[PDB]
Amino acid sequence: EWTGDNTNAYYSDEVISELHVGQIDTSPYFCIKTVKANGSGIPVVACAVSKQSIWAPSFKELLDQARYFYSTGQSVRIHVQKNIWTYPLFVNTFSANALVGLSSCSATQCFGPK
Amino acid sequence: EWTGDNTNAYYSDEVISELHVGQIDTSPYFCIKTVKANGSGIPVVACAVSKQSIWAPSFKELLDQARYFYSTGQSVRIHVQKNIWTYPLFVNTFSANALVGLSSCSATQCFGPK
Amino acid sequence: EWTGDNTNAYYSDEVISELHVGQIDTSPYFCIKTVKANGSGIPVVACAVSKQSIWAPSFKELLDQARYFYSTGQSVRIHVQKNIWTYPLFVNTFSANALVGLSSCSATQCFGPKL
Amino acid sequence: EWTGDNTNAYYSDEVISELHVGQIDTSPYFCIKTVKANGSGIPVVACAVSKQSIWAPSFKELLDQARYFYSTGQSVRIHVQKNIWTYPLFVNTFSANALVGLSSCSATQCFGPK
Amino acid sequence: EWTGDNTNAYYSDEVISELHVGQIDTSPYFCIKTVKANGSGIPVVACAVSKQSIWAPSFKELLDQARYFYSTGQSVRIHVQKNIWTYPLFVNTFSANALVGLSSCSATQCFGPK
Ligand SMILES: CC(=O)N[C@@H]1[C@@H](O)[C@H](O[C@@H]2O[C@H](CO)[C@H](O)[C@H](O[C@]3(C(=O)O)C[C@H](O)[C@@H](NC(C)=O)[C@H]([C@H](O)[C@H](O)CO)O3)[C@H]2O)[C@@H](CO)O[C@H]1O
Ligand SMILES: CC(=O)N[C@@H]1[C@@H](O)[C@H](O[C@@H]2O[C@H](CO)[C@H](O)[C@H](O[C@]3(C(=O)O)C[C@H](O)[C@@H](NC(C)=O)[C@H]([C@H](O)[C@H](O)CO)O3)[C@H]2O)[C@@H](CO)O[C@H]1O
Ligand SMILES: CC(=O)N[C@@H]1[C@@H](O)[C@H](O[C@@H]2O[C@H](CO)[C@H](O)[C@H](O[C@]3(C(=O)O)C[C@H](O)[C@@H](NC(C)=O)[C@H]([C@H](O)[C@H](O)CO)O3)[C@H]2O)[C@@H](CO)O[C@H]1O
Repeated sequence: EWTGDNTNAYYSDEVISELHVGQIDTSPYFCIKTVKANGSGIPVVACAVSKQSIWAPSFKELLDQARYFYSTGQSVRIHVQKNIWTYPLFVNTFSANALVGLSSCSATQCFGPK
Repeated sequence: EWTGDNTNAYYSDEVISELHVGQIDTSPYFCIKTVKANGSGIPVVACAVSKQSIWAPSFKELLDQARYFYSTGQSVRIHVQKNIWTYPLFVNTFSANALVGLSSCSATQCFGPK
Repeated sequence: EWTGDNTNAYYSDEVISELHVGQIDTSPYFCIKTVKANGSGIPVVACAVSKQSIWAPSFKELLDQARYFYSTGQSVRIHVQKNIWTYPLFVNTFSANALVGLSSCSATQCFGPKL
Repeated sequence: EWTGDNTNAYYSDEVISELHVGQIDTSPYFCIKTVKANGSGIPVVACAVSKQSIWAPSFKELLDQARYFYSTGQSVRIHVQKNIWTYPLFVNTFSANALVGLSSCSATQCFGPK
Repeated sequence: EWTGDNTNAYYSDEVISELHVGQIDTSPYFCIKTVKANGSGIPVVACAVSKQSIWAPSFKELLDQARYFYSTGQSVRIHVQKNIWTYPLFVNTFSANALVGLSSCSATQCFGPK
């Protein structure tokens, strides 16, 4: 598996605008929300769950990087894999997207797979 | 179990006004005080105890995130489980609430379960 | 044991003015110096030593919190247990106080145990 | 082995301009892009992959340090070992370079091996 | 052994002016250069190596603390033990000093052993 696989999805020129942390089924987790820097479109919601999904190993790295980008407000590309989380109240609160990568963007390009 | 279970309680549009770290019965713990951003109402007090309860795996994640929202003074929703801690002077000094989650509320609604 | 046991000691409305990191007898340790915000009294010194004393599990947490409070310079309540470290040159330079807790304070009250 | 081995390569007076985090084959990884501080030259790209290559022990240290130098935009020397990652798509997106060290540079000199 | 031992050396009112991180013989390491805050004297260079010397257990604490004092530019007392590192090319790039302590200072008074 790889962040860059074309079976994942991504959204460029987004800014992390909200951040949540909690626990589910003994697993710490966090979710983020991103919105287009230019105000268009609809928000992206993704979560990482510390001991769930193939993406479990990068939980801490993605949490630290999400916090960094959240506090700077900079434009990023968010990479997710859709339809991973299944608990209905959780999905309805947040989404089913697993968070699989974050890429800083310049005004012209984003530094990550495309 | 989940931060968002309806057996837990939450308070929206709060700010983290105080933070304390200590140790009890060989376990690191922290507690936070929150108050409504607009000044109304009464404070909320909650603690996490590193080695205790089903919420123990989330101790570090919650301490890190509590420190961040405390340093910004931004609006948050705090999620708690009532009536778990037992040592009477600890309960009386702080509370029996376990901290089970923290959501940012930078928008109309808080980014978390309700 | 508990940070708030009345056999421990505490000092309210203190500013963490200095911070030191070193190693003693295989253990990383740190010490802080604190002074009353209002300028009165004498400094308090206290140290935490990794894997030594009953307070060892809280070492990393205390160091991170002490760093944060040092960087802001805000008024805090410092909680210690007296007469813990016995290395005589170490005590002479710093003290025998084990750091056991740190509480933020508003101008009117500190968020931590008293008595 | 050593960062400073002459079989490694290094580029002086660079700025870390972009940062990416993701996961590959169970390994969280990060990549950085750097450019000459004066605006000349061609970018350098390098990645560190957790639990992969002889450089795995230093993964967290290099991630923390690259985050710091990325946040200050200060001039640095980046040290790499070439032709380490073999996944062709990954190499094509990023580089085959393993990141092996980072040195601050003054106006006069870089504080590291040459 | 103690940071404050007779047989160690120290240099007061110094500013961390450079920082480097790398790896050697499977061990991550970092080095710092310091200069007198008032501009006098000759630089000091010291390194810490995670799996080596009797000071190995304090590697992470000293790295974190060096980073913090580096980022603020404030005046410190640096404590070293001479003649520790042995790989000649390493000593030639940096020095043989093992880093063994950091003490903050104020107006020509440092909080550490003298
Ligand atoms: C920017 C915007 O909201 N709307 C359109 C825009 O769709 C369109 O071109 C876009 O230009 C941006 C600049 O980086 C991107 O290149 C868009 O491609 C991607 C993206 O990177 O965001 C690629 C990606 O595969 C898509 N993801 C999915 C699941 O389909 C996303 C996604 O559709 C959007 O990001 C969601 O808003 O788009 C690229 O489409 C230009 C017309 O050229 O006009 C803007 O206003
Ligand atoms: C509710 C509304 O649409 N408009 C206002 C509103 O400003 C306010 O009501 C409170 O506003 C917030 C909106 O962010 C919440 O909806 C409050 O409900 C909760 C809360 O989220 O804080 C729900 C939660 O279940 C409750 N917890 C418990 C244990 O009961 C808390 C709690 O009761 C209070 O937070 C304690 O202060 O409230 C909602 O009450 C009021 C202000 O008077 O006026 C509406 O018109
Ligand atoms: C007025 C002006 O800017 N002239 C530059 C000229 O200075 C520059 O030469 C480079 O000068 C810097 C000074 O720090 C270095 O000494 C360069 O040497 C190295 C480097 O440290 O970057 C050595 C290194 O071994 C080389 N790496 C490899 C794999 O060979 C690199 C590498 O060639 C360059 O960094 C790539 O740009 O150079 C020294 O080359 C040159 C190039 O920057 O351009 C003039 O305009």
